[PDB]
Parts: sequence; structure tokens; C-alpha cells
Amino acid sequence: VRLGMMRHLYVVVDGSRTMEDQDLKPNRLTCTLKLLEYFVEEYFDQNPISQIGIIVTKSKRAEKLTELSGNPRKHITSLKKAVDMTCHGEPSLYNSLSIAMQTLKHMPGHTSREVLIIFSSLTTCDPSNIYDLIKTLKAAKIRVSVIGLSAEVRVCTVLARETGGTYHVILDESHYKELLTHHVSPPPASSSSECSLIRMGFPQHTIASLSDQDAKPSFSMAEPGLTLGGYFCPQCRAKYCELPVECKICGLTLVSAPHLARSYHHLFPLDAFQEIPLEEYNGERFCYGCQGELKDQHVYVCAVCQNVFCVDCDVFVHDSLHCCPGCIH
Amino acid sequence: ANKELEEKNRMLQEDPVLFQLYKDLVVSQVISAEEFWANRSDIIESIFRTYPAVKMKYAENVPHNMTEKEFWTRFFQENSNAAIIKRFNHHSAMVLAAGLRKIALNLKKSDRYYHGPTPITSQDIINSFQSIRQEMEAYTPKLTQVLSSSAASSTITALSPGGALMQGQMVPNDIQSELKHLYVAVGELLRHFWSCFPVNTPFLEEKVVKMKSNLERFQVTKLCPFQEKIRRQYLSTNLVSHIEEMLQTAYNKLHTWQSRRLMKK
Amino acid sequence: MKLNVDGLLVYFPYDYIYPEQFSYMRELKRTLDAKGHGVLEMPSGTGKTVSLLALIMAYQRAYPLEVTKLIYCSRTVPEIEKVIEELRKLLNFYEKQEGEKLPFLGLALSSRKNLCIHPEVTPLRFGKDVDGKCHSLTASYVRAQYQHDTSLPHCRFYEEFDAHGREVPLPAGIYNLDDLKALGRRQGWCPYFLARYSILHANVVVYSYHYLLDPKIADLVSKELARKAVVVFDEAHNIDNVCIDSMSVNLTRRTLDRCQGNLETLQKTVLRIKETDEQRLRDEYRRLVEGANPVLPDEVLQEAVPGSIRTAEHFLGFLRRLLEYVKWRLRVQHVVQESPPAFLSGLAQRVCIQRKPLRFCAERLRSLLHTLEITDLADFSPLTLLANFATLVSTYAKGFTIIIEPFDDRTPTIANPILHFSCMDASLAIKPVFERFQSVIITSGTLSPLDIYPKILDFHPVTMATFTMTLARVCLCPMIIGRGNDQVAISSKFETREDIAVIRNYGNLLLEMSAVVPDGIVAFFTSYQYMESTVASWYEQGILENIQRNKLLFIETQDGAETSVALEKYQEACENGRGAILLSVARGKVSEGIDFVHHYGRAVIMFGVPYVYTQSRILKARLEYLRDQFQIRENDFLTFDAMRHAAQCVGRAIRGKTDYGLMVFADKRFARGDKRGKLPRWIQEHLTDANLNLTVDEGVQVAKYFLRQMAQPF
Ligand code: SF4
Ligand SMILES: [Zn+2]
Ligand SMILES: [Zn+2]
Ligand SMILES: [Zn+2]
Repeated sequence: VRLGMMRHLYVVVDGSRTMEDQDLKPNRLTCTLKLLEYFVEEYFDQNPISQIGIIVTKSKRAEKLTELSGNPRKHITSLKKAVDMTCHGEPSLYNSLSIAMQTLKHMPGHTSREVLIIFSSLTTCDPSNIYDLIKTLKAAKIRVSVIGLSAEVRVCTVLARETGGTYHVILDESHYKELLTHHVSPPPASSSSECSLIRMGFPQHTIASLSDQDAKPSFSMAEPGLTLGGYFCPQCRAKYCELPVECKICGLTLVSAPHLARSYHHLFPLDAFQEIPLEEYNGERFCYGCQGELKDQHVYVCAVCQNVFCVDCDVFVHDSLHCCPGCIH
Repeated sequence: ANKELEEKNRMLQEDPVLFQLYKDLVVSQVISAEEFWANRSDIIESIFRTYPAVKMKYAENVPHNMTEKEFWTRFFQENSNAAIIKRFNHHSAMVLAAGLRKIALNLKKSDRYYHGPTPITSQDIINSFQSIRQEMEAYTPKLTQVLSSSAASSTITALSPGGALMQGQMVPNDIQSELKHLYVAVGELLRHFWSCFPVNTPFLEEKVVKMKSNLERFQVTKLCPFQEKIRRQYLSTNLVSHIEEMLQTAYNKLHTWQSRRLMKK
Repeated sequence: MKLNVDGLLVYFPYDYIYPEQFSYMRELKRTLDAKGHGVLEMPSGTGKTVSLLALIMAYQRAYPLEVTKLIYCSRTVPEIEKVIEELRKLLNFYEKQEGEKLPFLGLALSSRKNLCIHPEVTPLRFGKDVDGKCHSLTASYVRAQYQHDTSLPHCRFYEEFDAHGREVPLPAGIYNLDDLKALGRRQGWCPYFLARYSILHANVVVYSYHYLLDPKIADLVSKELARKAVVVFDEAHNIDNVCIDSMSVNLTRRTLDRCQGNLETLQKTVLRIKETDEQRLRDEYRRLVEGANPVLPDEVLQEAVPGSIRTAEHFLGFLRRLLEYVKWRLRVQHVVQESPPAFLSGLAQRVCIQRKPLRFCAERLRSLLHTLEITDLADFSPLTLLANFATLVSTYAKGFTIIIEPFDDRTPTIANPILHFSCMDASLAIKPVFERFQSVIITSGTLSPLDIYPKILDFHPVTMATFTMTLARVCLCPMIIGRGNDQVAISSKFETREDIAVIRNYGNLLLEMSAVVPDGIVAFFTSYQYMESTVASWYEQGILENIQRNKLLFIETQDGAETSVALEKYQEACENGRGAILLSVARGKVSEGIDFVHHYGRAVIMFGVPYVYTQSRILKARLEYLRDQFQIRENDFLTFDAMRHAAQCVGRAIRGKTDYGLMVFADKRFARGDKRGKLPRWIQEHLTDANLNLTVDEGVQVAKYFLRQMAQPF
């Protein structure tokens, strides 16, 4: 299934009073903030070209906590600040969705717009009806996948399925990581969603030519001191401290070669390995992947290389490495 | 109405960065300000929205020889039992009315990724393979073969800053603020200049903006060297050449694309 | 999905059936095979009709001679409309399997008020007014005048229906009330009468109980033609109340005053007739000598002779005398009086009215009323009510009682006394159904134990089967919260009702539950007066305001218009994220009428056991007789009525499609073994002893856990 390589996802978090209640081990608001940091940090680590923007809705008002950006450190910093947030009020889904729609209305067609709403308080007081907004979202091809907390609220139930997103509820804290972790992967592009080519430029890192000859002093582009060398642009010719950052001038995405290669594992997902507990003529006592003795009645194999991988290797290969070690050969 | 005038007053002093740079375009009398903007309690409120009767009473009972505190007093003020049920349903109904305003993927060439963007007889394999096969029949030469005083010492000298493989000034600080102000100045105005440049815009209405922006590039950059001249003629140290690239490269893109336009015609 | 039942092969449209369904069909077939009346309970409101219907369709084809027609009744027309849809879906599936049309006809009857096509009666909504207009249009005089074709509005639909509808019967098809109305318009025939004619040959006929219980109307449409028919009632747990209410007739001072004025109009009408038309209308006297309907059932009904009353002048005085006796006997100021057999003796002695002439008064009134060519019966409807009461008392009083209330409750002094004639046993009015029809299946949900019904209704069931729904996921999660955070008894006892803590506990439970319960929730109180006191106590405290902050709250009132608007707003709240807390009374008409589905009434709350004001004499007479006869303890029936009624309103949350919904009983009484035993099997068996006495906060926590498990998909 073709996926949305570049996606603009908004993590809407409810500043409702119900977040004050502690059903989980820590304060519920802190836990979501603590875990949301993992998603934000992991979200870019598995989709660099994408960009994220967080919104916090409290006291019936939706305030953009952070605009769309490509730097996980900036977003994570806001999460740390938001830990001490008052968290007193009632959320307004219409306000939150409306705020996201305005920013996402002007986004380019190629990108896959998305929204992730962490719903905590089942109540949703809104200035106007949301069903009109729901119709607008579908015409806006925005995928809203709510993640409720302790409630299978009907209003969100139609929202996810009607708008094309997915709805879920937190069975427990451990299950909470699984739910957000699922949204890290680029959701498949549906029939309604379309695709198009996107222009990009690769900023060659440059430093002083020859012992500060014809040097290129500059400070930064969003107390930065003078920098001997920094990333430039094919068109801006502006010194960008770090990548990948959208051209503050061109509006064209700048991204290094490795970042694009980071997302190729999505295109070619590794075929799962059949699990056979018995030895089944496998005369190698040591696992091939890790050269370690198999202390469990479990084995994994490919359909091409036909190698042997223990539970640890198969868990690792399908979790992080996203490729078969031996089958590369 | 004078909507723009009110907006300017709100941003006149509330935010320095926005107004600071806008004036600079007029400090030297570069271009008209028209193109600048053209291109770019709760409790009473709840009762105001909830109860229509209070809204009607407020308009008719607008403060006149009275006090707001007295008005607050008027708020809280078997048949009586039914009133609570009727009020709450009416109150709940009013609140509800208040919030209701009237594809499988496929590919043809996957080998290209494996040898991705990064760019770049037979007997030799046989000859080399056999020779190495007989190499290690003598092993454990560690006593002396691994390193020597001369070989080890040479490595240390190389690792020294003078040696090979080990290659190895914030004097201006007040000027830094001006450059940052200038950097924002260029960025603020380049953004509009580059706003329409990437898109061809084969339309007179959209293309007219390009011509005005294209001409405006000279006007904004006409005054730029004058500010540069003052800073340059201070100590002739820590030359600022990067700021020139954006302007000069903006010129080259302007001149080249403008020239390309003539060829297309 | 054909099912090879032990008795035979039964077609089934839906993909799969739970194990309980297997038991359902075989259990039903057992009674049908035995051709004996029985009673059974099945939890699911939806899918029960098709499973019940599915066997009948197979049974009819297997043994067409055994069963003539199916008479499947439903409580309310809004609910019978959805039933025929299930039958229509089944017929298409069965017809598709066969591949050709089959001799199967299905239709639903109803009152002319609900369905009709005549423009004149369309604007009117009152049922009584509709009959008066229709009766006038279809009156023999109009029909006789229609032959003359004089200048007068004649209802064309009935005129052409007689010439056309009589000759050609509809071969087959399924026609709901909405569909039936359209058919009449295009064919220019009565949706009502056309259905009435179809009853002669209609495999499946469905209509409300009031078309099958009251002898006034049920008997005529339910003639002996159904010698062996599978008559079935649905959700007929409160069958006795509907069955008894058919017999009960209420006479009031306002009604009596209307009768006196109506009688005067009747006297004036006769005077006009005498001077205008005497000979032709006098012929009816010969017809009377030769020899709106009487409420007497088949055997009880008598038509020997009109009696002494034979002329309008004589008969009118007869009503005049009887009206005066009731007028005086009603005006008497005293304690509530009971005199089932003595009232007949008292009336007979006081004003010299023998019962036998008085028995035919109701029938004579209709016969005499017809001779009067009256404009409509709506104006004279109260007079007929007295006539119906007049004949009913003179007919029999063994299982009845005349109750006179000079002073009405809730009023220190009221000048509008009401004379009650409430019955005491439902077997009397339902007796003809059992005898006329070989077997009756009283299918119902939330049914309190079956053994009582044969005691309440004089019948011998073939089987007493209780079914508990079996699903891969445990949809319903019942619980009883008898102890609050204060660990204080929370029983809503009449003496303990005044407790502030008990009132506070309910607000605490609702407030806490409202926090966790998603959009859609309903709370049931015991009575309107108690509900207001609880609401007022919460209103004075901050509990109500906190509840308002948590979710929107709606209360219910006696007037239907307010209830209709409030209920519609409630459904709007659930659709949006606001959610609504609809406070209602268990015995209020809103609870029985409304149905709660997914994201509607998610957590039904039963605040206190539902009990009526024991001071109500009418209930005492009914209660006393059940103790006097059939050997039922006074408390046993009283608890049974509450348990059956408490389960009635709270069992809607599990309508169907395995939509998760929890039921919380806010009273320690339910935890008692006696209450649980009377609880329906499906609700009872799921309920466990561990969660039986959950604390208010403890119950909230488990409810939050329960939602989590149900929230996740399959
Ligand atoms: S005769 Fe038929 S069409 Fe006319 S009012 Fe009666 S039911 Fe309606
Ligand atoms: Zn650029
Ligand atoms: Zn291994
Ligand atoms: Zn492999």
C-alpha cells in the first residue's frame, strides 16, 4: 500500500480538568506529556521530511503551542514547559480542529495532512456544531485519528471513521505507547488522497575555503554567534545552522541525503519470518544472526535466504534494523 | 473604515520586531508603505450568551442613574417546585442552543535505491586468493612485528597539531546586533521577493507583482551599500561577505530569469 | 443460513445465531408442536422477532393446516413499524432462496387516526375526533345519501373500496403503515379497511394489544376465523396493566356534567327527529323488538332482548335515572368506598333499575344513537363511556370493584371527584384469547419470574423457559450500589427518603459516574414528587452545578410536549460531545416509550426501587384481590411489580448489535436475594456477588474499567 512519505501531523492535546485525575501511575497530563515526547522524538526519527505542530486546548480555547516545524528539540522543549501548565478548563474540539484547519488549509497537495487528538475529558463544549466542520475536513482531506483516554465517546467515534482516521482508547499505560507508536509510521494513502512531486534542494555543508580566505561569516537563520561554516541553500544562499529546515525564503524543503534514505525501509517492508519452535533439521545450534546458542524452542526464517534467526534477532530485525542481516547477502 | 490604522496602532509598540523593520524601509525613503501591508467578564459573557431575557433586559436596562453592583443583585432573583425543573431544562436547552449557531504500490526499478544517489583481471582474484592462503601459516609475530619504536613514534608526531592527520574570534559583538537586524531586514524583504519567484505565474495579475517586486529589489538594495559602507570603514576587519551573496545571488536570479522571460517571448 | 432444527429445517437470514437462539427455536417449537399456550423470555429486543418469526414461517410451510395465521402484537405502533421491517427482510431472503413469489401476506393494522388519506381528518390528531368524522362519512345515512348522489361531501375512498376492495383481494406483499397509506392513495382505497379485509387471508397480521384485548374492538376484528392461530405478544411484561386498563372505566364529575349536557342535546335531537322523521326511524323499534361496541366478551355478551327500554323517550329517561344515581353517589363526601356487587343492588333499589334491562343499555344506546343520524360520536363520547360503565357493572362484578373517590389525592379539597371501576384480575378480559386461539406465546424481555403469570392469568403454560444471551463479549455489566462513600444505607425507603445523606449519595454517584460515563446516560427515579425533591436538594447544593459542568442534565415532566422536546434535545446532546443526563420516572410514559441504543443511555441508573404510593386505593383493591385469590402475598406482588418494572426500563441499553452498556442500581435493596431472584435471568446471571454491593466510588472505578475493555474493538 502506497504511504504518505511527507505528512503534516498535529498532536492536539486536551487541557481538560479530567487530565488532572490520576488513573495511571503518574499524573495523567504529565504521562501524556512524558510519552508524547517519545512520539515527537520518534516521529521525526522515522520521517524527517515530515513536520509536526502541537496544539493545547484548555478552558474552551485552542492555542497553538508550537507551529509546524522540523526540529524535535524545539517541540520537546515546549513539552517540558507544558508540564507545569495549569490544566484547568474544558476543551473545545471545534476550536482545536478549526485552528488546525486554518494552518493546514494552505498546505501543498502532495503532503499527507493528519491530526492526532489526545482526548481525555469525554465532554466537548464547542462554540458551534462540529458536523459542519467534519464535512469540511473530508473536503480538506485531513486525517483525524483521535486517541481517547478512558472513554469511547461517540462524537470522536464518528470523527475517526467518518474522516478516515482511526480511533483508540488507552487500556493501560503500556498499551498507550503502542497506540502512539503505531501513528509514527506513515499511514497509508487512501483512494481520495493523491500524490505529486515535491521540489527539494540538498544543502552541501561548507566551511572556510582555505585558512579563512574569502570566509563566509554569519550567525544563523532561526544568541547565535558567528559561524565559520554552515549549511547554505541553492537559492536562499542563507546560512542554516541545522537540517532539515524549510527555506525561510524560498519555501523549498532543504534536506540531506541520509534523511531521505532513512524512510526507504517504509517502502520495502521486510516480510515476516515464519516461526517454527522445533529444530526442523536446523543443525546450527548457534543462531546465525547473533552467533548465540538458542536456549528456546523458537526459530525464524526468510523465504529467500532461508537463514535461522532466534527470537532476539527477529525481534530486533523487525523492530529497529528493518532488514534481514544474512538475506542482504 | 480605517481598519488598517487601528491595526498599526496595536502593533505600533506591542511587538518591536514587526514594526522595527517596516520603518527601516521608510527610514531611508525607499518605497511607499502601501505595498507593505497590502502584500502581507466570563461569567457576564456566559449569561450574555445563555439567557436571552438578560440580553434584552441589559439593552433596555443599560446603566442609567443606577450601578452595576445593583444589577448584579437582580441576577439571583408546589408551584415553586416546578420552577426549578422548568428553569434547568430551559437553562440546559439554552446552553445547547447557545453552542449551535444558526492503493497497493508497485515499482519497476528497485535496484536504484540499493546503489542509491551516492556516486562512484579474473586471474588476479585467483592469484591473490592463493597467495594470501599461504601467508598466515606463520602467526603470532606480535613480539616485534606489530610495532616498532620508529613506527610508533612517527604516529605520535603525526598526531601532534603540527603533524599530519591532526589539522586542528568573537572580537566584534556590538556589530553583531546590527547584522542580526540586517539579517532579519534581508529575510523580511527577501521572503516577499522570493514569494512569487519560484512559481512562474503566467498571468499578468500575478506577474505584475513580480515586476513590482523585481523592481523593488533594486530599491531595497539601493540603500543597502550605504549602510554597508559605514560599517566597512571602521577597522577593515571581520568582513561581512555572506550578506552580499543573498543580494548578489538575488540579482543573478532576477537578471537570469528576467532574461529567460525575453527568450520565452 | 438454513438451520436444521430438530423439528424441521428453518430458514434464517442473518449470518449466525447464538446458542440461546438454538434453545429459543426448539423451545418455541415444543409449545407449537404441543399446540398449547406458553410463555418465554428472550433478552435481545432485536433479532428476537426474526428468530420468533423465522420458526413460524418454517412451521407454517411444514404444517400449514396446523396453524392458520400468525397474530404478532407489539406494545406501541412506533415499535411495530420496525418489526414489519424485520419480517420484510426475512421474506426477501426466504423468497430469494425459493426464487419465486409465495402465497405469503404480511400487514400491520392501526387506528384510522394514525393512518388515513382523507383530507378532512388529516389535520385532526385526536383519536376520538377521527372516528367521529370517519363514522359520519361512512355512516349508513351518508352511504344511503351517497346513492342519491346529492350535494354533500361523500368520502370517495370507502365508496370505491366496497365495489373494488371486496371483489379483488391483494394477492401478496408486505405493506408497512407508511407503505400501506401510499397503496391506498394510488388505489383509492382505505389503508384501514383494506387491511381489515386482508385479515380474512393474511398469513401474518400484527397490531397493538388494544386491538386484541378490549372486547369492544378486538372481538370484531379477531373473529373466530382464527380457529388455530399462533397469537404472540412482544415485550408483554406489563400485559396485565394493559389488559386491566381495557376493562377499567373512569367516571368523573367533569365527564358526568358533559353527559348531562350531551343527554340534553340527545333529548333535543329526538324532539327535532319526532317532528321531522318519525315513521321511517320508528321502524328501528320493530328491529329492536325483532332483535363503539359492547365491552362484554363472547360468552358474557348477551343479546336476548332490548328489555323495558324500547323507545328514545323511555331509554333517555333510563339514562337520566342512572346518571342521577351516579351523580348523587359520586357527590357523596366520605372515605373511598368499595361496593362491587352492592352498587348494582344500591342502584336497583334506589331508583328501581333492574340489572337485566340495564345490561343492554350500552348496545341500545348505539342502536338508538344510530337512529338519531347524529353528526358525530365525539361530542357524545363521554355518554357512551358512562353507558359502557353502565352495562359493565350490571353485567358482572365477581372480579371487579366500584371505587368512588370523593376527594382526590395531591389535593386537600377538589370539586372534581372521580369514580373508579378498576378491575382486579386480568384473566377475565384475556380469557377469550386463550379459548379462541389454540396457543398463545407471551414473548417478553426483562420478565420477572414466569411462574407468577399463570397465577396472575388463569392459564397452564406448556413451558417456562428463561434465556440468557450468550456472546463472545460480555456486553452488559450490571451492578448494585447500596453503600456510598459514607457506607450508609442508600435504600430509598419511604421513611428514609427524607434523609439528606441518601439524597446526597445519589447526587454523588451521578456526579462521579457522569465523569466517566461517555455521552448518553439516563437516570430513573421512583416518582415525580420524589424526583423534584432530589433535584431541589441537588440544586440547593453544589452537586447539581458540578453535574451540569460535567455534562448537560435534562429533567422530565408530566406533559408530553415538554418530554418530546427535551428528549429530542437529549438525542442531540449525545450526537455532539456534550452528552445529556436525562432524569426520568420509571413509571412515566417516557421511559416505556423511549428506547435506548448505542451511545444512548450508556449507563442507565435506577435510583431506588420503583414503587407506587401504597395509599392508592385502586392499587389496594387490585393488590387485595391477588392476596384473596390465586394465593399471592401482598408484598410478593408489590415487589414483583417493582422488579418487573425496574427491569423493564433498564433493559433497553442492551437492545442489540452487542453495543456495550452498563446498568447501575442505586439501592441496597436490589442486592437482596429476593430482588435478584425476580431479576431477569440474563441480567441476573451476569451479575455476580463480588460486585453486588459495590461502593459508590468503587462502582465508578469498575465502570471506568468496564468501558476500557468494551472501548477496544473485537
Ligand atoms: S372512510 Fe377510509 S378514507 Fe374515509 S375517513 Fe374513513 S378511513 Fe379515511
Ligand atoms: Zn532556499
Ligand atoms: Zn540471534
Ligand atoms: Zn533473509
